[PDB]
Amino acid sequence: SALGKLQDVVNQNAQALNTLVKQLSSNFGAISSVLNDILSRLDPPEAEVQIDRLITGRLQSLQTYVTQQLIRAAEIRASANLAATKMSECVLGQSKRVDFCGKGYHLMSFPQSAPHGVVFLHVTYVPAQEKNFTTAPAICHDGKAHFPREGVFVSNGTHWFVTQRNFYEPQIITTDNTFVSGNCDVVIGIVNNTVYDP
Amino acid sequence: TRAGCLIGAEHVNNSYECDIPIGAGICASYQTQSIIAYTMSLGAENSVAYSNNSIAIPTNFTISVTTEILPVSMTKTSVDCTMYICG
Amino acid sequence: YTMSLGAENSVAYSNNSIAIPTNFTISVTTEILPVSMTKTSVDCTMYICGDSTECSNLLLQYGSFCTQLNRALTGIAVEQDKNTQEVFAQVKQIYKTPPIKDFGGFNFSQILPDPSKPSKRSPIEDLLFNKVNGLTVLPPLLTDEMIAQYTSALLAGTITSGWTFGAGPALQIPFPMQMAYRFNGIGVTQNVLYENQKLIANQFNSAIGKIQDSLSSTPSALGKLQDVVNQNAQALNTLVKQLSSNFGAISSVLNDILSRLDPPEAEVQIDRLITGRLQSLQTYVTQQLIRAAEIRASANLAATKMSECVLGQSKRVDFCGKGYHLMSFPQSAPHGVVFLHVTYVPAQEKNFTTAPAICHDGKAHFPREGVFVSNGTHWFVTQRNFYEPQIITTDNTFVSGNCDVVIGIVNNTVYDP
Amino acid sequence: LTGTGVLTESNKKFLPFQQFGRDIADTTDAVRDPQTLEILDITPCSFGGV
Ligand SMILES: *[C@@H]1O[C@H](CO)[C@@H](O[C@@H]2O[C@H](CO)[C@@H](O)[C@H](O)[C@H]2NC(C)=O)[C@H](O)[C@H]1NC(C)=O
Ligand SMILES: *[C@@H]1O[C@H](CO)[C@@H](O[C@@H]2O[C@H](CO)[C@@H](O)[C@H](O)[C@H]2NC(C)=O)[C@H](O)[C@H]1NC(C)=O
Ligand SMILES: *[C@@H]1O[C@H](CO)[C@@H](O[C@@H]2O[C@H](CO)[C@@H](O)[C@H](O)[C@H]2NC(C)=O)[C@H](O)[C@H]1NC(C)=O
Ligand SMILES: *[C@@H]1O[C@H](CO)[C@@H](O[C@@H]2O[C@H](CO)[C@@H](O)[C@H](O)[C@H]2NC(C)=O)[C@H](O)[C@H]1NC(C)=O
Ligand SMILES: *[C@@H]1O[C@H](CO)[C@@H](O[C@@H]2O[C@H](CO)[C@@H](O)[C@H](O)[C@H]2NC(C)=O)[C@H](O)[C@H]1NC(C)=O
Ligand SMILES: *[C@@H]1O[C@H](CO)[C@@H](O[C@@H]2O[C@H](CO)[C@@H](O)[C@H](O)[C@H]2NC(C)=O)[C@H](O)[C@H]1NC(C)=O
Ligand SMILES: *[C@@H]1O[C@H](CO)[C@@H](O)[C@H](O)[C@H]1NC(C)=O
Ligand SMILES: *[C@@H]1O[C@H](CO)[C@@H](O)[C@H](O)[C@H]1NC(C)=O
Ligand SMILES: *[C@@H]1O[C@H](CO)[C@@H](O)[C@H](O)[C@H]1NC(C)=O
Ligand SMILES: *[C@@H]1O[C@H](CO)[C@@H](O)[C@H](O)[C@H]1NC(C)=O
Ligand SMILES: *[C@@H]1O[C@H](CO)[C@@H](O)[C@H](O)[C@H]1NC(C)=O
Ligand SMILES: *[C@@H]1O[C@H](CO)[C@@H](O)[C@H](O)[C@H]1NC(C)=O
Repeated sequence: SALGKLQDVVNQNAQALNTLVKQLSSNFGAISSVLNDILSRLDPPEAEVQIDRLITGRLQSLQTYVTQQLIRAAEIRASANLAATKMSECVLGQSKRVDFCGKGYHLMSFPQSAPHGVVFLHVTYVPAQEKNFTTAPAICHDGKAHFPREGVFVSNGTHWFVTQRNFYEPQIITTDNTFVSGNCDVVIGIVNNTVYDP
Repeated sequence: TRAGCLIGAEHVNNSYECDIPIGAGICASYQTQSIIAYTMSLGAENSVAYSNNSIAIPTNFTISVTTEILPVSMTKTSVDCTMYICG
Repeated sequence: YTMSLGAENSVAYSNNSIAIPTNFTISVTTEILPVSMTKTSVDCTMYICGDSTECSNLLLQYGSFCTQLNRALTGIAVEQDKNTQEVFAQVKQIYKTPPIKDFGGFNFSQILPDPSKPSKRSPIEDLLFNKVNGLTVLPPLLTDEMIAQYTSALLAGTITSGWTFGAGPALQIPFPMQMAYRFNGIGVTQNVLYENQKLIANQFNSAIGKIQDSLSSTPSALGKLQDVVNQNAQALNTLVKQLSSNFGAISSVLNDILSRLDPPEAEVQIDRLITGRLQSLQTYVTQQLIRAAEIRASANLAATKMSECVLGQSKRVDFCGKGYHLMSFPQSAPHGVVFLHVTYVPAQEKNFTTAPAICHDGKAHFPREGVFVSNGTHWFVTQRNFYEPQIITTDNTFVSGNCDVVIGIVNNTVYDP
Repeated sequence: LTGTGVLTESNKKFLPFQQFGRDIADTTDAVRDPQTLEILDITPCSFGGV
């Protein structure tokens, strides 16, 4: 059922054709479904009337088929446009669009050919083992307020560290890992710590 | 139910992940044996341990591969209406 | 009159002048998208022939036309539940906010569920809801309460864990830090938010209150959802009313044909009605398929927005509202979704003199980030989206090449700490 | 005035000269009893898919 999305397209089109073929067996009010059985039974002025009934019916049947094919084609076209977009953004690049190239943080993708379609294998990074840390918006040092340069300030209960947001890897808070702006009387929730100067 | 009269399924007060949808919040499933009907839940509840000074940071990660399947094209049919209609 | 395309604005362009905002506001805009439409169903045989056996037997001579029509409407009805799930069921778990809403001054009470009511709708959702033959209507799989519950989970998720719940497990973060990251994500440093946290929370809270006033005051605020309802309601009334048309037949009523005409002639008058009624039903179904397609497209857009505007921070201009996107909050609406888009908008720019680079000891210095500016006597380096002048130092700039190859380079001192 | 359906006592009030009523989609939804002059509502005879 994994490839139901492609099988559904095949099934819908197969049904449309089977339905179309089997309307040739309908009378549509005519004396018979077969033109040869009209011409061989009725004189021309009456045969033409029964034929018109079949033409109207069969023409309407065919026209119905075509209309459904155009609506369905528009749906497939839209899907194909999405697939083309994904090929460019998921395979030929790295996407920053959430859930566009799979769940998680997109790394890369690989296309695979499939009957009447394309299959994308989306490779994503997913955080697995989080832990609770105490945090602060800034460290108070010499009255100066120090903010993380690229990470987040965390504490294990006794010491403060700065680490990258998406992966716990604690570092000593130094002047190279932070920047200074404003002062300790402005930031709400600022904590006192020591900022190391290399 | 709002969707109609469901006969043969046993109604229970236990919510579950939706299996076979009926409508109006009602789903049915085969459960240990008979078919049962229930109001579907949407997912497990989860209380995030939010506070003004607490952050959760991943100490590990995994690599996942998911598969997305998209249609690209239809069968290219062509009908000769004159033959189809008249032969 | 000949319409205006808008007021003219001559930008004070020059080769050495830059405008930089010294202030900003928080703007919240409302975007309404259709997600689904009423799941109607019409039984072809009953619509055309009612309970008349004589008609039904003639309708059979038209083969599968009724089967095709019944399938087409069924397919649409199924799609409508798919559309709802694609937009709202994007969260694994149903997240809830804490009893104590310590969100750093940010008030979300108008978007979060109101616990004082029988319903679980938020104050804004109540506003959104309060003002928005063989024929049957099927109920949705996901009821309004369930949709509201999914919405609540998405809101609780965003407020307590930001975007992390949309790409892995939900990781708690103080709301103000989440917001600081969202500022960082649009090219505004984190200290801007912390220094102005009280202002930002107040601007935010005011903007949300404005949403209630806009929706309450303007009757056309949700015309996009009302239009869908009205178009389908009109289609059904139009459809049913064709049963009163004779289509060239002696009468529109099958019973007045069967009880009036001899069978071989009654048959003819009935065929006229079958053709006309089948044709009107086909017209209805084709229109519903075309409308289903535009609703599907809207639902796909809404689903994309849910993922990119709510479960993440978008860098796509005007995708998640005008301005620099910070975050979004979904709200449930009848047959649709409403997104409250929270954006950062520059407010008070000033005219500064600028330069590509600073020439120091024969070398050209460029900002690592930010732009060089001058207040008329002194040169500073500042972040691009908010005026905050810093002394130009070797830790703010990098050096590349000499002073001879940069057009517009100016002479200044670069401080060495 | 013919058709099939379920007739129940209504709470509608017809004018003295009105014999039956109709909905927005010009279909009959109520009838006056010619002998009692009471008004009855006509609902569809129950149907649906299985
Ligand atoms: C917080 O982290 C610090 C640094 O890793 C921990 O302190 C060290 O603990 C180890 C033993 O596991 C000692 O050998 C080191 O000498 C300590 N270093 C310093 C600078 O003290 C600290 O114990 C951790 N705190 C908690 C609550 O886990
Ligand atoms: C960080 O250190 C400063 C001192 O450098 C602390 O300042 C004290 O604040 C209290 C409360 O107003 C005063 O009563 C003390 O007299 C101040 N100390 C000094 C030396 O002036 C500040 O409170 C510390 N912050 C934290 C969170 O511990
Ligand atoms: C969040 O905002 C709501 C308003 O939308 C505040 O509720 C109002 O509180 C005042 C008292 O100061 C009452 O007079 C109003 O009648 C309340 N309005 C509503 C709709 O309840 C709410 O107090 C704010 N919450 C916080 C924590 O500030
Ligand atoms: C930035 O703009 C905000 C308003 O968007 C200013 O805050 C207002 O200041 C006036 C006084 O001039 C007060 O009466 C308002 O009540 C304040 N509004 C809010 C929401 O606080 C703010 O002062 C401006 N900052 C700068 C540096 O210009
Ligand atoms: C450009 O900015 C500089 C730095 O703020 C201004 O110079 C200072 O002006 C204040 C008075 O407001 C003095 O107390 C400082 O001592 C000055 N600093 C220096 C290094 O001179 C300067 O006036 C501003 N220029 C313009 C045109 O606004
Ligand atoms: C920046 O300062 C340097 C000197 O450190 C200037 O160099 C002068 O360049 C002119 C040619 O335009 C020569 O004729 C002078 O002899 C140079 N001066 C010295 C001391 O060598 C340079 O022009 C200055 N740039 C700007 C924009 O003012
Ligand atoms: C965070 O703390 C809560 C207790 O408030 C605990 O239930 C939860 O499991 C902790 N999170 C992690 C990742 O350990
Ligand atoms: C954080 O919340 C606690 C209440 O649990 C409060 O006492 C403390 O002052 C708050 N700190 C900040 C920065 O909001
Ligand atoms: C559900 O619980 C109610 C009591 O609140 C009880 O009366 C009812 O019979 C129960 N129904 C089922 C299916 O268990
Ligand atoms: C910049 O100067 C021009 C005059 O050249 C003026 O029209 C414009 O409004 C000024 N812009 C700002 C932000 O002061
Ligand atoms: C900037 O434009 C002015 C004319 O307004 C011109 O004189 C000056 O040389 C230009 N600057 C550079 C670096 O070419
Ligand atoms: C109808 O006829 C009966 C007699 O069979 C009579 O009692 C009744 O009052 C009549 N209806 C009206 C409206 O007068």
